[PDB]
Amino acid sequence: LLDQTKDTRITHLLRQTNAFLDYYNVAHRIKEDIKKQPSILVGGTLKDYQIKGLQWMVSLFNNHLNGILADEMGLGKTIQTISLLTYLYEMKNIRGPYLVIVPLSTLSNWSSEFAKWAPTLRTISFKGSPNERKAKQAKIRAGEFDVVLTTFEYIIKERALLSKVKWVHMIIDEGHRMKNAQSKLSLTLNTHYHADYRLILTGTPLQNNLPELWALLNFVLPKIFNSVKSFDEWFNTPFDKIELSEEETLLVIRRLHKVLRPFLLRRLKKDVEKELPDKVEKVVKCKMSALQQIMYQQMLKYRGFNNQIMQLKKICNHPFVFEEVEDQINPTRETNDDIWRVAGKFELLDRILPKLKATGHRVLIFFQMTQIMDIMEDFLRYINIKYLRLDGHTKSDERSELLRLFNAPDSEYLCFILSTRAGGLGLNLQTADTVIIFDTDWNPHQDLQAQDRAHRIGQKNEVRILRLITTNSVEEVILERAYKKLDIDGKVIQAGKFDNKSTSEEQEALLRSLLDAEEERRKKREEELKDSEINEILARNDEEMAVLTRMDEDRSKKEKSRLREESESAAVYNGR
Amino acid sequence: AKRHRKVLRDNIQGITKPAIRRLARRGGVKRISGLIYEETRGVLKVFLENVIRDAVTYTEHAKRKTVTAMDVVYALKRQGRTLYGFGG
Amino acid sequence: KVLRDNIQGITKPAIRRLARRGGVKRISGLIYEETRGVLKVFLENVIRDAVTYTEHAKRKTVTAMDVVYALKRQGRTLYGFG
Amino acid sequence: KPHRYRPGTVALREIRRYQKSTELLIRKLPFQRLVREIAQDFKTDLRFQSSAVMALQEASEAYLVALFEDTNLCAIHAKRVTIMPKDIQLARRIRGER
Amino acid sequence: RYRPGTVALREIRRYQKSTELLIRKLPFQRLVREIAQDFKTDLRFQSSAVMALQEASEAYLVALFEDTNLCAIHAKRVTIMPKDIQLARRIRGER
Amino acid sequence: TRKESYAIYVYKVLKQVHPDTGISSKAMSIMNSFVNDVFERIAGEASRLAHYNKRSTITSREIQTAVRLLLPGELAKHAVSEGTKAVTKYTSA
Amino acid sequence: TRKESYAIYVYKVLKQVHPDTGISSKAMSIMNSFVNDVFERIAGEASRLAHYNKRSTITSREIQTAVRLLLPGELAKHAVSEGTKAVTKYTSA
Amino acid sequence: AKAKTRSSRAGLQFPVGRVHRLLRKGNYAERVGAGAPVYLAAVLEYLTAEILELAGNAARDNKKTRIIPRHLQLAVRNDEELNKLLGRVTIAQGGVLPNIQSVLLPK
Amino acid sequence: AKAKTRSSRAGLQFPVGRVHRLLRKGNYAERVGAGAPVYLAAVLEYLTAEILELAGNAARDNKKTRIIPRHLQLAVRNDEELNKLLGRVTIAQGGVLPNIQSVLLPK
DNA sequence: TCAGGATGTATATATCTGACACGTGCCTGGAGACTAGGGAGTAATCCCCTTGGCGGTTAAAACGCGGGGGACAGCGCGTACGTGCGTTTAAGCGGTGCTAGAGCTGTCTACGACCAATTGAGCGGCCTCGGCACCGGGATTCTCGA
DNA sequence: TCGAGAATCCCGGTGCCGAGGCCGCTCAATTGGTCGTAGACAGCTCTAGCACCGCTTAAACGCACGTACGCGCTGTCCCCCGCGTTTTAACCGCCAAGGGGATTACTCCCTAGTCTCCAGGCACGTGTCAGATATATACATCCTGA
Ligand SMILES: Nc1ncnc2c1ncn2[C@@H]1O[C@H](COP(=O)(O)OP(=O)(O)O)[C@@H](O)[C@H]1O
Ligand code: BEF
Ligand SMILES: [Mg+2]
Repeated sequence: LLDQTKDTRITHLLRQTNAFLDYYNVAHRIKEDIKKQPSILVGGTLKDYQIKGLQWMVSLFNNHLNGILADEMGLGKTIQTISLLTYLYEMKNIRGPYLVIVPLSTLSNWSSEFAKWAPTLRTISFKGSPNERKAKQAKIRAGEFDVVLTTFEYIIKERALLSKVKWVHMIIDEGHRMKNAQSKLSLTLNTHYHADYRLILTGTPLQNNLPELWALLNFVLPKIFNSVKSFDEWFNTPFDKIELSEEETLLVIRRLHKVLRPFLLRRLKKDVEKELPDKVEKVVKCKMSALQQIMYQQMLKYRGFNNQIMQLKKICNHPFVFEEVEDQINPTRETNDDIWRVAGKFELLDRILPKLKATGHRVLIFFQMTQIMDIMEDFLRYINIKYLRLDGHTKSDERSELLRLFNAPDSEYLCFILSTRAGGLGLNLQTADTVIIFDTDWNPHQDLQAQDRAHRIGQKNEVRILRLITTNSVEEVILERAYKKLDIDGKVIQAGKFDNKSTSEEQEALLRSLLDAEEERRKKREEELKDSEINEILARNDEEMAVLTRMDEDRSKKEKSRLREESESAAVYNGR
Repeated sequence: AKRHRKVLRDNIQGITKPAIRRLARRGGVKRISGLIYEETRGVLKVFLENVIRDAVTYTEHAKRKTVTAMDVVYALKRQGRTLYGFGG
Repeated sequence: KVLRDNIQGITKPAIRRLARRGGVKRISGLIYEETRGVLKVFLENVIRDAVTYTEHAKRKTVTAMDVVYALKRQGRTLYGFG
Repeated sequence: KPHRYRPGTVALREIRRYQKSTELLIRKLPFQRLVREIAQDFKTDLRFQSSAVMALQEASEAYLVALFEDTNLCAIHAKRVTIMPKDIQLARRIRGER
Repeated sequence: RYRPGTVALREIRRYQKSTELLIRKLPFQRLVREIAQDFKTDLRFQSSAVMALQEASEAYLVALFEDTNLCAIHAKRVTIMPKDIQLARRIRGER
Repeated sequence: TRKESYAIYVYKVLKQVHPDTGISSKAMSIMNSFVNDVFERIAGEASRLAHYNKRSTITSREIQTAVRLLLPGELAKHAVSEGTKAVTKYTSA
Repeated sequence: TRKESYAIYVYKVLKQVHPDTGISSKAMSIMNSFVNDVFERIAGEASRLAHYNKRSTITSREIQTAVRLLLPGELAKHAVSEGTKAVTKYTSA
Repeated sequence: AKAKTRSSRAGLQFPVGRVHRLLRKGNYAERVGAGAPVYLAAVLEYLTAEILELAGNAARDNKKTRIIPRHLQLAVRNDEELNKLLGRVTIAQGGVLPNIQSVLLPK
Repeated sequence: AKAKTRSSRAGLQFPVGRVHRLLRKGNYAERVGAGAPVYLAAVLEYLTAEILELAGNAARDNKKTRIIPRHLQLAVRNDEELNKLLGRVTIAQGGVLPNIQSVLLPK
């Protein structure tokens, strides 16, 4: 049907190659591979993956072609950029001017791998007040430098300057941040004049709905920018499961793979190592308290606006996020024993903390913003387990400073708070272990985005992940919809996982086995309070099962209970 | 403070001493007494209640949940102060 | 028959009485002429509106209804005369 | 010596007296001749009903009473018990009549 | 340092010169929403409506400060006082 | 020529509120002009509300909203109460 | 849905008075609300004049008197002049 | 059948029929509903009943059994809400509420 | 025959037909004459021509070839008669005429 | 009175963009043509309310004349507000995710316009009679010089 | 703190013209029927409104300090009030002429209404320049000292 895109877009590949300046051959026609690193790279270990990926992107370079990196995480996009420029322009020596743009969450990091992992290529950053910039682009106003390392909004404010000069090869990170082409960032990147070579780095493709596949491949490529309105009906594959999966899923998705092979590149951690300790992913469940649970039927019965979604997420996390509720509960608002006795998250939290500090293993936790992190700070300060804090409104100084404060292995603090949106891209850690997520992924790409910050190349520990959810609430329905979406892109990105070298048999292997997984969760579609069950998560060996029995003579043995006037009064004040 | 915010001054206080100061500078006022601010906030609250009750009345009559620009224009013209440029 | 100096027919004690009713305690000697000017302006307005109504109806007589429609026309409603 | 009231007492007694009754404070014939003179400049040879002249007298007297109320408010705001022309034209300037 | 009263006049010319809106959006919008809560709960506002209330409110306060300035100057004082405001609102008939 | 007025009706209401009190003719004229005034106000506001919402029929709802616009506060509340009761009893029987 | 306005007409008159000068969209909206305002004023006064004199037809005379009521002084004189000339030329040809 | 007045159905003393006629011939809208004259007549009855109530109270306070325009002036202006409604009204033969500014009184 | 617009007969740029429709459906009177839309449209043309004339003069004085609401504020308030007509109007984005009381200026 | 500096304000050139001016397909409202009928114009008559005059009464206005209190100028004190600087802090702008209700359509039906028949509520003319204006006298109260 | 005394309230008596009830006499309000149609209700689309956070930076806030002006006090003088006397024009009551409002009878022609036909104007695009912004440079003005 559309194979006019097959032959016509192959001849169109000739159009990019010659006219602009098996898909495994005609698109890749200029060939090379080298398993030796560029001579500029210093202080690093050479694995197999960034070789094939290295000369793969170099194969995109020689042919004058763009690309996207579809890989999992931890494969060192930074390494491929460093070795990229240092190898390429170790040969040609042009070496600049070249632009790289990254999230502000990690900026001085990228400069830190621009420090130890290679010298001789300078960097222009942008941070802080306009004064330091005045020094920087006032000195370099004449345009002499190897590389500019900048961030998002500084091409929006500094687009009046840095877009005047000519550019060649730009590096933009986290394509999910790019997302829509209607956003001002996109249409203002056309105000940026032109840079011949391009690229996009991402830890995961776009939203499950995927109308913006347009926007993506428009900013990524000359291919489809002619006809904007085309593929919206051709997206019907994702939205008689055998026959509908066949026509829709099998037809349209076979077409998507047929077209999209020589662009995205994805691998795994088990492919490069197998040192990944487990699947390292679990979940848990929790209970509620009647005094809080009445807010479900009463406050859901209030039906003022937008609360029905906002009300339940808070009350299962904190009652105290509401000002009037926290005021009527206690006037004194001093640190109290009943702060952690109002919900079950703090009860089981007070259950795990003695075993957390006991085992000596640390924990990462993700949160909602504003009052949630504040109250969690109040609890971790209440039982006095020291913690770092991080979030969107903090400066870059203590952003990098706190990042360095983590890197000390002598650390006496185990847990600490980090923002899903702000800090999910904010760190790169080989030494972490345990992860916890309250928010339950309003987008799955954010939870899997910040999720991989635990398991990393050279992980000497064993990762365990926990999703803390309470029963009889809207949040486990949000988890329902969450892995519903994980299936929605499960026909897209989990279809995109077998595409690296354009294999053959593995796609139907993941169709039969993975299809048994989506059928398994078709069964899934339609307690742990005792010490042993909670011991099972963090044990990972019998040795930890034995050493956690020392915490059973207090939490259980112990030489009040969880649970009215606050319910009636709460109903009075919340009736506004 | 840092543990719990308690940073809320409500709203009508969100109209700032420099704001009212600027509104007086436009009117031709040279020097301002220190007590003008509370009275100005009171007057502003009065006028806003008077206009908003009418706009909400026109909104409820049409059986709509959205307060549009035409409702506010008909409330201002309703009270004798005509406004142009937003429709009418 | 040209009529002139009839606004002087308004007497100093008259305006004085109006101020006594208005709550004024002591009156300056310069209030009078100004008050006559203001009253003359007001009467020019109301009378030009009423006479306009009378001209539109092709009538030679100015009815009290025309005066009421002129006052209500200016925004001051007068009850009791129709 | 002939008994005389302290200045300002007769004025207050007149305030209570005239504020007590409904009496019209302007004499008919002069006001009527004034209305006719003012009406001569618009259309000549006009007829006036008595109730019309009475209407203009009601509206005029009430308007001047209110004007002297606001003028009194201005004079008292100036810390003076004597109204002045600048108080009148001030009130007419704030009302928006000029 | 400038003599007191010069900066005030330069501000008078500056703000009387331009059309700029003198009240910040978000605080005024939250105020409008708070005042509207007491009438009907869960209301939706268009941006042009809030802009309308800002236009009418700012213009009304500018006129009020003009008449208040007239009162203060009539009192032989260059400093407006609350009694000048409530005097102007008393003469206009708003109270 | 017969010129109708509200005189006898204001008289009846007066005899309901104060059976022992009479009313002068001039005060009756003031009451007449008052009833005509308020009538023209409510009818005018009803016409405006009917025109802005694009409807050709004046119903009790437009008169109700007009009363709520014109009459401040308790006059509006008690007025809407009495009127709603009157339409209620009217259509009920 | 087609919402008509006076925009193109104010544009034509602007090109008659000042051929070299353009107008912003916001100023065009202000002119539109102005024309609608004055229109509703003259039409309302014409309705009142037609009702008080007991006539069911609005003619050029009622519009003329309404213009003489609303527009002060020279605006009324020149307005009545231009309008009378327009009706003259209209019915003459 | 014997015709019963619509004013007697709703229990109103005012001419619902006359109000209906005035709404039809008043050039207000093109069509008039069936509840408009009843509701409007009721509102007018409430307002008239209130103003005549205050007028009767003032007349009783002045030791006069016949209401005069002075009693309407006092009855209105002494009430806050009716003063807010009628603030633009000039009542014939009304007079002025007795008032003296406290600063003008001797001491 | 070829239909000729009534606006072109009287020499008016405004839609005499549209004004006639608005007078018919505006619930003003029951019947509308044949001279009302022509005369009224002419009056509106005079007013619009004047206000746009003053606005153009102010725009030319400010060295701007595009009329802005500020030029309407100045063009109106600087004229006496249009200020008397529009005195109750609040123009959006209008601003205020530059003014300082002579007593406030230094000496 | 008059020169020098620092700040804000105006002017000249470059540049860069988002709102404005113009062309286009289309469709619904405006123009033409024809007809009926009822409202407005127009002649004729009736009467009542306006205008004009005159004369007698007298409350009210004009004119003057003391004098006491308030408007107004001057002067001095103290404190409250302008002004500038370092420090926070939310406003502004952007960007994501959801979905409630604005906006339009399509039926379909109760509801109001309209005309014929009928009659009783309200009104104009017409009678009482009593609540209130007016007055005359006495008791009481509030103002002013001892 | 108190009497002389001038103004005011109170009470009893008297005369009158408007309030209040009655009675024909309509003509508009009520009832009974139709007939077309505005909007009530259900359904569908999809736009803008809602919440929230990230991130930067112009504005607000707190504070130190000076001096400009608000306000209290005093003295001066002038001018407006309280009262007596004198004059005049309002007022009331009556009488008379008449013309302009009010109505009714007759007629005609201007506009509502409907049908037919088409182009003036409107949403949607396209290009494109007026001016808003930025940099550089010079003039107006205040504040200081001389
Ligand atoms: N050969 C290697 N030896 C040691 N560490 C490595 C090696 N390759 C990658 N890493 C680790 O990977 C991290 C960089 O990965 P990163 O650029 O964050 O990947 P991505 O950008 O795909 O998430 C570094 O912190 C580094 O410690
Ligand atoms: F290396 Be991943 F971007 F934490
Ligand atoms: Mg990365």
